[PDB]
Amino acid sequence: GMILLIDNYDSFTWNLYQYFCELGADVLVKRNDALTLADIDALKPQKIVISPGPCTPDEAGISLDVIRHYAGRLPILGVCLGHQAMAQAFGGKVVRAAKVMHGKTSPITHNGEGVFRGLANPLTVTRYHSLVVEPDSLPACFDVTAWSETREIMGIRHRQWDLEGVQFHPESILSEQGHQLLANFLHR
Amino acid sequence: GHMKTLSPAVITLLWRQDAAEFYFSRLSHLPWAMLLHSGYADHPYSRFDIVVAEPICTLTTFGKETVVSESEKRTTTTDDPLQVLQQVLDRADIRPTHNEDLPFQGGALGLFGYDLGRRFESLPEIAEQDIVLPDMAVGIYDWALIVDHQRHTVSLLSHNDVNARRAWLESQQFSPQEDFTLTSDWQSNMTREQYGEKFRQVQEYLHSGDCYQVNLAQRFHATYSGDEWQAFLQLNQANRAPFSAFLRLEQGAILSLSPERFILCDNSEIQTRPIKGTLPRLPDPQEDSKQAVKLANSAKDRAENLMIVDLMRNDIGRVAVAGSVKVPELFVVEPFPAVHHLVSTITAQLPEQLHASDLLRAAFPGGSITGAPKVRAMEIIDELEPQRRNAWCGSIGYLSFCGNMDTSITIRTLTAINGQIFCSAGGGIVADSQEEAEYQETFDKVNRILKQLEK
Ligand SMILES: N[C@@H](Cc1c[nH]c2ccccc12)C(=O)O
Ligand SMILES: [Cl-]
Ligand SMILES: [Cl-]
Ligand SMILES: [Cl-]
Ligand SMILES: [Cl-]
Ligand SMILES: [Cl-]
Ligand SMILES: [Cl-]
Ligand SMILES: [Cl-]
Ligand SMILES: [Cl-]
Ligand SMILES: [Mg+2]
Repeated sequence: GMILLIDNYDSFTWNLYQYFCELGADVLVKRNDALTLADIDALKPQKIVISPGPCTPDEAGISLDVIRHYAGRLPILGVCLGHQAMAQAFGGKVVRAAKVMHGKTSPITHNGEGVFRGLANPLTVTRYHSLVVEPDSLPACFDVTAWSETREIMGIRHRQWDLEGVQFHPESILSEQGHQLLANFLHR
Repeated sequence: GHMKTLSPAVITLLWRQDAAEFYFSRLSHLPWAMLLHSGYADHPYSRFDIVVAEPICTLTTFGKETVVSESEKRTTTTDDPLQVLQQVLDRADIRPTHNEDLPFQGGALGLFGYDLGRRFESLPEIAEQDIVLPDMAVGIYDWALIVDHQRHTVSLLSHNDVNARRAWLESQQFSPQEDFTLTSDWQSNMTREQYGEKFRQVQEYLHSGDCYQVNLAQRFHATYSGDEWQAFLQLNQANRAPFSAFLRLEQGAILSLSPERFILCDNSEIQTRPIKGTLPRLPDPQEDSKQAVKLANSAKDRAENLMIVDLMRNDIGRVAVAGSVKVPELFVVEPFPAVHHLVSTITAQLPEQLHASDLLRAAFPGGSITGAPKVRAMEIIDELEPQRRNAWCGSIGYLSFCGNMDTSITIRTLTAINGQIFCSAGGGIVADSQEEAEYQETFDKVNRILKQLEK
């Protein structure tokens, strides 16, 4: 249906736009300071995607507020910063990774659930992040759906709601099965 | 009666390989005379040289204000400069069909300075504005001289009286001026120590997650005397760069030896070819072949290049037809006289409701000379670079009346103004970068230009 893609001033957001449009979605992109929660209510999106972006969830404009308000009401996907924001919105903590991964691919292992349904395991994904969700801090309401080779959280899923984060970029040219990963979110 | 969809009238002139430099010589002193030159490069995108002069309309942007000038009429506007440009193009009532042999059929040609990006994103004002040269300086031309190295044809096209334009051209006489001389040594706007401090601040932002790559540049300044066109003739021969240009502006001269295409729009087919990755050419040919292989397989450079590929997919993806964005080429090495460059190619399709000018607005300035994420990287560049970039790392090119566009990134580009000449050099800073190697790479990219002008 109609997807609202919240843009955290990012230079990867329109790759998500292109993938969702290719899959047949109607997509609106709005910057994280161009929208209020009242405007979202007027747009009546079917699903929301929180984009990647610089800095931390605290610098992600309306992103944390949207996650808290629409959690369990419309499906939400968080990508990279969006994934971090989703963890933070329910009490998680975002910390520096052991090693920054900027334009580097990694094999990740998942449980074949949520956006990983039907995907190969392991899966090679592009990373563009300096920060991760601290595993110790992760709220009880989330399962870890995917791990890096060094046991960093690469994905989370809310145990009740359609609320899912991935730390990597399915929309990167060197990510495996990125269209199908997003198709899982679009068509569930 | 008025609207013209008719193909322009064409006179074929005598074929000579040097036709563009030959004809441009007699125009090079005129404000709004402009040359796009393929550098005589052995290169897949070295086909055309384009010459224009005597515009019917000019657009000059300094900050918020664009001045549109026609023979006896001058208008000032704070509107989006690319919307103003599109309106001016539309109002010419010249609408020819695409021609594979005439990629520019008249239209807009000139400079989009890096600081024009301040019209499309809110950016801080820390770096000093010490060069007074327009953020946009574009002429509107109803004729062009096209040199085609593939067909070996020189075509003079005009939407008016092509025989009158040919007579005008053969009536201009080349009266050569004093040769170019540098009258000071080159000096940088930063010491090795200042470069280090800036480099280390970029590394802090990389580790904090503010950014993934930042293009950090220093600027070389000298005084000069004599004719900028004579300097360009020397530099063009030495650089063999396929996106070279000479612009004579009201305020000074831009001498571009860019090897880099920004955005092509060719019958609605979009191409961008970001350069990200460099190694110096080595004198021993066996060593130099090894050097090209080392670049192609460098883990650090392939990471930086991949990032800018994903970024250029995004920038083009703001307007591209859904499903049209492709990467036909990843990590190809192109050799230039000074350096090997790692180049990738992204393609897409422009929707019929949009214009090349809308694609330019969506993408400007190039991801390849800013970083990722782009807005954060431009904030950091403004924080650390002592002066605004002005013409450097903007774009030169054309928006044809047919809808076509081609643009460069103005790397390897000199600004010559008020007897001062400026030449900047940058590189991508990423987490694996080394401070001394990145300092030295800036010299590797322009040393041959600095040294050619010094004697
Ligand atoms: N190389 C381009 C023409 C060109 C030369 N210099 C340029 C500068 C900007 C844009 C285009 C150009 C071609 O063959 O078509
Ligand atoms: Cl917006
Ligand atoms: Cl930390
Ligand atoms: Cl690291
Ligand atoms: Cl300004
Ligand atoms: Cl310090
Ligand atoms: Cl580079
Ligand atoms: Cl390979
Ligand atoms: Cl450079
Ligand atoms: Mg490099």
